[PDB]
Amino acid sequence: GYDRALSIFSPDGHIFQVEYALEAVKRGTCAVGVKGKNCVVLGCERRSTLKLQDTRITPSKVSKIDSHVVLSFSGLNADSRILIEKARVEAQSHRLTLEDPVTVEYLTRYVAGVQQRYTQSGGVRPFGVSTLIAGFDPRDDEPKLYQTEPSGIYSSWSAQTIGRNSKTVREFLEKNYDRKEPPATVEECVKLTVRSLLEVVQTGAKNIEITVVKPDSDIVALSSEEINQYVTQIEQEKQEQ
Amino acid sequence: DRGVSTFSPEGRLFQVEYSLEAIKLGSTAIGIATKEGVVLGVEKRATSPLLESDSIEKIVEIDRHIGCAMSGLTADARSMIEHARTAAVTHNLYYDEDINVESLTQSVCDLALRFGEEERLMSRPFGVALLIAGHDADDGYQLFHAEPSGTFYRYNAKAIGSGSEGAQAELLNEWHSSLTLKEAELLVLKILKQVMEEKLDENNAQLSCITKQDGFKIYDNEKTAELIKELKEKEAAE
Amino acid sequence: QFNPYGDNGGTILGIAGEDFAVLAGDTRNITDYSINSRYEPKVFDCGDNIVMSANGFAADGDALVKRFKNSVKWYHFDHNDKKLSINSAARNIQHLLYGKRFFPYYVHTIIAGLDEDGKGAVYSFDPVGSYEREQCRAGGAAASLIMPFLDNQVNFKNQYEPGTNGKVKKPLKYLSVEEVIKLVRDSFTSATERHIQVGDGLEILIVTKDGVRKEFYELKRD
Amino acid sequence: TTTLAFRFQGGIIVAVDSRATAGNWVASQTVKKVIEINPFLLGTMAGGAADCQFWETWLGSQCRLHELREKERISVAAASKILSNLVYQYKGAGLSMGTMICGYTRKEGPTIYYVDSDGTRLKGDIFCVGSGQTFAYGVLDSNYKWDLSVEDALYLGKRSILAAAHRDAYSGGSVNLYHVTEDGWIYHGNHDVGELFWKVKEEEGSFNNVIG
Amino acid sequence: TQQPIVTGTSVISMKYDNGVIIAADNLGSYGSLLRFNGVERLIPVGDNTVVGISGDISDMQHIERLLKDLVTENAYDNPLADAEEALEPSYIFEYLATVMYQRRSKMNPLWNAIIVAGVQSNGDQFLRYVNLLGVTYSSPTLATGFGAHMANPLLRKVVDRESDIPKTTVQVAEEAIVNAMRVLYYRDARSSRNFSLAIIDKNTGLTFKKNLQVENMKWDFAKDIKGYGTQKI
Amino acid sequence: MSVFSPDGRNFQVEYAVKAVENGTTSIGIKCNDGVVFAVEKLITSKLLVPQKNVKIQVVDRHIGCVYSGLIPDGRHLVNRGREEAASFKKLYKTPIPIPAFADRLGQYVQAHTLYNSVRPFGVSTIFGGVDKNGAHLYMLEPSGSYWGYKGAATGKGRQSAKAELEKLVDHHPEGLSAREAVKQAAKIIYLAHEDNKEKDFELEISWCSLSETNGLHKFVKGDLLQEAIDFAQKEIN
Amino acid sequence: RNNYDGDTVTFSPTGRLFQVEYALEAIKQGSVTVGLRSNTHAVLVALKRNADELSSYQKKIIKCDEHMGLSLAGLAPDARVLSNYLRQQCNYSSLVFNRKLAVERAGHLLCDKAQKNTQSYGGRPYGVGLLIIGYDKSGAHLLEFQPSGNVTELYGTAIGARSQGAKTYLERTLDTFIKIDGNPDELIKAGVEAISQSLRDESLTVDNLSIAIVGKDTPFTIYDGEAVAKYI
Amino acid sequence: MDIILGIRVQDSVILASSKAVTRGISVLKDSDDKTRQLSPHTLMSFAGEAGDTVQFAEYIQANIQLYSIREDYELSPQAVSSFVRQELAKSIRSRRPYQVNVLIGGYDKKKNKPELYQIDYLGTKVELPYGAHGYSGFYTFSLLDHHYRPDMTTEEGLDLLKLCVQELEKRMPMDFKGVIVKIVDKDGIRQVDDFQAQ
Amino acid sequence: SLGTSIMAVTFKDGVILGADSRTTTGAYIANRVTDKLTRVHDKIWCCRSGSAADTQAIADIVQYHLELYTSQYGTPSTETAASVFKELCYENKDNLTAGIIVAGYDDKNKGEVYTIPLGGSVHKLPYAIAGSGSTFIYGYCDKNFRENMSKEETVDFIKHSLSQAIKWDGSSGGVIRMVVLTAAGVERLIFYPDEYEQL
Repeated sequence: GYDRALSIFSPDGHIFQVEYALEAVKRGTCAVGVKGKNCVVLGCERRSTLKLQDTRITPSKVSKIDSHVVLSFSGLNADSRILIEKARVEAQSHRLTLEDPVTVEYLTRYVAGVQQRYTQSGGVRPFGVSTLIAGFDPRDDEPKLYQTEPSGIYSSWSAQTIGRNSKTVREFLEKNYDRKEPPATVEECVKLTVRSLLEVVQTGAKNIEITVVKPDSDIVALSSEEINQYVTQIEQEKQEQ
Repeated sequence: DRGVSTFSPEGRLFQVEYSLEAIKLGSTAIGIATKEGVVLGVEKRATSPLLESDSIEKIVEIDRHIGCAMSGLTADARSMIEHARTAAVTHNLYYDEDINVESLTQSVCDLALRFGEEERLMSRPFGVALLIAGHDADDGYQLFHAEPSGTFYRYNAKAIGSGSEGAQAELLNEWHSSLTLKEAELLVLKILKQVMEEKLDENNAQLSCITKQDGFKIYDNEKTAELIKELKEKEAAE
Repeated sequence: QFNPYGDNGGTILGIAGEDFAVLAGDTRNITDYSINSRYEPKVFDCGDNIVMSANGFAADGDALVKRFKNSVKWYHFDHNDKKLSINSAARNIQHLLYGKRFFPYYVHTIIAGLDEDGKGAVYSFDPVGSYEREQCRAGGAAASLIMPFLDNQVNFKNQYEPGTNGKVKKPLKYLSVEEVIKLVRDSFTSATERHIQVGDGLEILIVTKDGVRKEFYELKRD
Repeated sequence: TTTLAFRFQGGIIVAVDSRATAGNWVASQTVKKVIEINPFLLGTMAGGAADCQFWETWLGSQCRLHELREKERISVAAASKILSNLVYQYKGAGLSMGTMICGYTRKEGPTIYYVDSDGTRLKGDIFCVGSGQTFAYGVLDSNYKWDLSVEDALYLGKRSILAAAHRDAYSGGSVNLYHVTEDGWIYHGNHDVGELFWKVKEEEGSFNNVIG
Repeated sequence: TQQPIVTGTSVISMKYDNGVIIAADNLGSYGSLLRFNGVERLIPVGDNTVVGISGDISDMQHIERLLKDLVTENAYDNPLADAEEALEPSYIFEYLATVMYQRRSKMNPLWNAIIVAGVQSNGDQFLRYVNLLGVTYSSPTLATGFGAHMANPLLRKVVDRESDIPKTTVQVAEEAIVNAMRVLYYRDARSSRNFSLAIIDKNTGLTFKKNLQVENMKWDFAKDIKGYGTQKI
Repeated sequence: MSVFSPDGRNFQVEYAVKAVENGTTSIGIKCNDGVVFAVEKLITSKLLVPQKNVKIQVVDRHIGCVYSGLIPDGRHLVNRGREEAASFKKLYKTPIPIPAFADRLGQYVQAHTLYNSVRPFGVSTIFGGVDKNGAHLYMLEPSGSYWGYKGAATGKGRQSAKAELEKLVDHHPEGLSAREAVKQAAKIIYLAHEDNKEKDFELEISWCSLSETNGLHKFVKGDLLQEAIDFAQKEIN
Repeated sequence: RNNYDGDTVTFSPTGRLFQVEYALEAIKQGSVTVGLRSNTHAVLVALKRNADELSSYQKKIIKCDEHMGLSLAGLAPDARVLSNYLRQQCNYSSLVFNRKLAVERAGHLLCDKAQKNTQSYGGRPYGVGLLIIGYDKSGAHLLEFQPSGNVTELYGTAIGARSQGAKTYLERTLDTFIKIDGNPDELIKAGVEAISQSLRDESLTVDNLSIAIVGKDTPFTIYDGEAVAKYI
Repeated sequence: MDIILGIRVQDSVILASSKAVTRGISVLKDSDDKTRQLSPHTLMSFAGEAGDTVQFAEYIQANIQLYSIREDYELSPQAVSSFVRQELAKSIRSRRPYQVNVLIGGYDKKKNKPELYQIDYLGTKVELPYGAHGYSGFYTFSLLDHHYRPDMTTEEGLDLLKLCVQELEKRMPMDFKGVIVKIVDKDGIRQVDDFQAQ
Repeated sequence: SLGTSIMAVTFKDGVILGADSRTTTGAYIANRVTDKLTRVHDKIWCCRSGSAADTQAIADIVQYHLELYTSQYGTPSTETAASVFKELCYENKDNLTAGIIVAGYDDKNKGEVYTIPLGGSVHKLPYAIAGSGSTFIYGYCDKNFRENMSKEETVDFIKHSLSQAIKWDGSSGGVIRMVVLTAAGVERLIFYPDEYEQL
């Protein structure tokens, strides 16, 4: 019975609840994504460490929607769980009726669809979540990366980041990413991604996690040491200069 | 605070008026009608270079004989297209014929005032406007402006968004009873080039038409690119 | 148990000409061996140069006619007084009939008029909405006694030019509105003799670009 | 009723008859049993005339919406499933249909799905459905080669409907032929059975025991 | 769904030069038990319409009470209730016919056979039939139950067709009816001797006659009929 | 609404009363075998069709109602009135007794003062008729309060009228034949028109009497309406 | 006003529904339209507004049945919602009673449908004014409908901005037009003049002007453009 | 019914499943695969009422795949059956009951054991060494009871099935157009494509 | 079920209801002393026939209605009471087997009798007879009923008419009950076999 209109216009023409919802995304731990010639990479900052937490079981920022698509987010963790569940269902329902998994643009659209319905339905507030959704369409090699906001607006990106200090790292990438010369290798790509975060992280491989998505449902999460080979390399490369 | 479907003392709906304010902030979009077709064009406005400039669709197909361009909180327009597309296909199914463009528009507009607290589950009005352009065999080529106020108007040409008054004025002057399709294509391009902050090019602008002949087509970045350099040359000489 | 259906008999006929079309039905409404009315009209002008008849269980037929007429009326309100094309009308009816797919309208229904090129058009339906544009169609009690006749005198089926060996069929020439009317009456007077549910009267509705005109012929009352 | 449809290097041949009876009463022989769902897709009619026609016409409306939302041609796999899944919602309520959903997409080649009102959905190469089916499968199974020329395939198809139209009381009128290519279907016309029969017995020498 | 229990029998009618005449016996049968003899099955609405009803009486009683409410409600916020905007036969009928059809359609019929006789604002004779299935029809003569089979043959010989209506007078037509009522009393085991009759006329208006009887019968030949074949006494 | 102010009253009702007071006057007079209803209809313009904006409503066949205040609310109440009078009858057979009816409205109006998401009625309704045992005149405030009456009036010229009524009660304790009450009311509408005499006004009178209307409710029209208008014009001039 | 005009379910200390009054303002700022009638016809003349020279003129007239239709001023969508409601009642009265709906009665209904929005919470009062004409079993009729729930029957009247001028001209013309019985084109001119009296800035022409008439033998029809040229 | 056979050997689980689909008088398809892969190490053969049969299997598969992804884990071949049984239990007092019979053949990677489960349309689950649905057991069980050995090599399993299929081909009236055979083991699910004249 | 032998006769001072006493299920007499006279209001009673379960559940629900009615509109007419019975019997024709006679006393109307047979129809009458045993006394009752009878005469008329019904109808038997309704209150009578058989 509770349908009070929580998301509403104000004289200037804004819906303050959608904006306060972005304010919550700017609070979140940074998230970034970049696509190479033949791969897509996702990076994510994580507070400190922390010397007394348990990492194996505790929710890791990158989630799998299907075997060929993943999702990353900044903002309210509790909220993102809701978008991940719904998204994972629409994935398997798509398979069940269309006999083909989702395209990255289709899934991305569905999520942004939810995000929007919560800016226009009564008794509910928008999601304090913005996302990077990345993968490969089935029987396709060309890489895909998309971003969705609490507005319900979505769009594709060669590189993008969201969350705290996102502005710094977008400015970094706006300089360090050539549309004509996109990171030809996995390695070449994972490097740029580790570096984009190293403006905002304040330590090496402790906070950074990387997930590498390559065609035909090929996804792997780099374990700290491999990330620390890019960290070891980046601090001495900048040095010489 | 004070209710959603509340009236001001001037007899306006605060929300519908505050909705229109959100539209003024939207990307520009122009539409021009002719005896040869209707042309719609838009300003993509990519907030960063990195953003893949063609995943920005502000012109969509509603049916083979109807297209529509949008301005403002574009996210809100998803529901409206979905309904418009359904409405048009449904009608085809019940009558084995195309829906008249007015009818299609009037259906979209109904949707717009269904908000509040029939069975109007929707908390606020849409925060987006639509130019709707198509062709039926009764009233040939047509353009409509569909506000979140539920009202629509037919236009021989019209702009919505950031540069609308400057472009409407410029449209008032430039539009004549007998422009060709290609003249109209150019005025859209010209008038967009005036009001857009950026230097109009094939990646921050898109152009489309709807002819009785081939229905609704969105001009690919190549074809529009040639029309831009067709302007620079048409303008250069006087 | 209560049976919700019944049969009021009657026979109806639809024929399409080059620039015209007819929809004729007998006038006699019945129940078993009783006559309910020697004059109860079965064919209706529904506006937009559409005529129709829903033969069979006249209650379900009345219901159906009322609905379609009203569908027209709303098509005008809802779509800026646009004229309802005969095909568009045929489609609408399929939706009406199929709405009651699991509790059918107990009727065989037919409409006539002119397509959008002004050519004579007839459509025939199922009780559940299967429709097909037709050239010539009888429906009702006597439909069996009429169809073979028309196949023969309208479509010249089984005829050949004399001395042709049986190798060259009769030319399929285009009939008038007045040769068609002869066949319509000759069909109904023939049926009248062999079917106990066909008699009294024969009212015909003719549709040409000039509009919807009507004619009526007395029929044997036994 | 005799409906059939096969897959070959040239795509798909589809062929049906025209007769519709009400017991022993031949009500019409001018019945479209090939449903032109849309320019790339076809469906045959067996069992419920309205049921097939109505629901497949609807399929066309569902396939349109799909293309609008995904800016892409619908797979035959997914268009058949739409019809199938709907039908399954109504299972037990009396719907009658036995139809082939035919189409040729870039992605999947020429595909044919059988969908009946029991919910059954099956991908196949050759399907005949109806009162004439047993007859048509005989002719079909004898001359079926993946390498029939478009032109023979059309004939094998037409001939099969003829074979059934002849024996089946319930099949007759004419034959409607269709050739489905990746670029869409092409109507290969109507053929009065009466006339076809004679012509065919003379070209082929078959129907020997039929005096004439 | 249901089945009739207390039932009304033949309701007959026809039209003449100025108006219409309708009649129905005054019996509420209970199977073969002739249980209730004071039943009026003629229900007058306005001064211009009369509704004859056959079938389930429980149901009739309900129709009757719908008709009172129709009048009641027609007057509401209607300053011309008893004038231009008075209930017209065409209106009263369409309403019932609507209700009867809706009812068969909810598989829950009003188990009746109704005849609505009357005269319209512009002098026109109105007379139409409607029953449990929603089937509606009209003709110069209309009857239900046995009347359909016995009364019509007779009444039709007076008004065989439309042209005949101007030639039939009220005395010619009223005698036809009174005869048919007799013939039905002779040959319908579910009939009553007492009946009511009503005339709606464009000049005389509505005249409603209760407590009639079938008179001038012939039973004298009976005394001579003996045995069933060869018996002589 | 449904909020007591610290004084025990409900301010929203109290304001709905203001609306009523802003209203045209209407009255009721009980007579010895029925009741009479009367109302002033202001002529806003010479464009109103005289005798065509009838404000007195009939309930069932034997009850009349008249109101002052928010005309639409009034109808909305008479609509519930009709629904209620049909219900009662359908089940109980008899046409609804007046006092029973008065409570049916009294419970429903009062219902609209119990919730703060529903506004109370903006009319004061005068109604009444003839039942199984006598005549009854009732008047019903937005409060849901209602009582039987010898005479009643509500609206702008409510006292001008209550004064004229208090006299008829005193100077006529024997009774007051319907016909007399019709004229007497007409006079009271003319006198009460003094307060709100800016505009010209149209008279409207209905009556329900066992002898004159056989128990049914009817609109005093034509001749008998002229006598009434005459009778009144004499005691103004 | 602060508290009392926040919603419709609230009476001001002076007994007023402020939202209702505010919705009347939209009418007063609505483009003028006029109604007037005789004994044989009833006419609606309506001035149309436009947003631009490139804009169309928004229709102020809607048909409701074969023998009835109306004219508006205020919010268009609310006219649509009410004229659609009205289309169904006429239709219901036809379908079920084979009876044409009486003009008077349509007024009662639109009055009751509007009144519920002035009493219920969550809902706003309608924001549109309407003039309705029709030839029913008792002749020609004109009604003035107000969002408040107040419908009134008249010979003539006007609503919209500046409508006061045309209304006064009708108070005068009264005894003349009442009697334009049997004359269609004369009743239209009489209405067309009335409309001029509340005109001011511009001057009626083909695109502006819209006219409707119903009557004894004339089914309700609308005329716009070339078809109204004959009266300018 | 069609032939649904199942046999649990030492290292794996073999599932046979006829290739004929018949509608009334004509055999519509001679190459059907009455099986759905629910999870890398879990296969489900099915037989019964037309339409229901697949709707169910695809519906189950979807939920397992959804589960698999939500917990990035593979459910135990036991768990899966317990879920599948629960769904058939619901179907039984349902408005219209699914009339589908199944066999779950899985390889539990935790216990490193192959498991076979047969569950009828009523939701009657029992875990076996060799199972069968419908009349299939009537011909075959006499043979399996005799020759079956819990320590058999997969090839011994396939040999025992071959002998089962032959008897089905000899004494059973319906011509089921041969069987499709698949093995579920620690490495996954694969189809013995050479079960013709082995 | 009450199958039954019941009647209600209006006379000069008011009305008398009468009924047998036997309720059978098959041939076994479940209860041979049933009070088939049921009170829905002080001076408005009914006699029940057809399904006990039903007739009781109904009488009970009518009583309730008449009690609430009484609380707010004062006393109800025998007519208003009959109406309530019928509204229930008619609006539920499909699930009821009840044939009820309604009898009451208004001071204005004196005796009134309304019969409500299976359909749910209503018929007001001078007297009424119902139940299994009423088919046998149609002849007798009609021949001997007389309007405005003495109370003594009306009791005889009922006692005779019922004695006959009991005689022939196996489904009816026992004692003969009667309820008298006049301005002088409510009287309850009873006649044993040894008495009514000897007529």
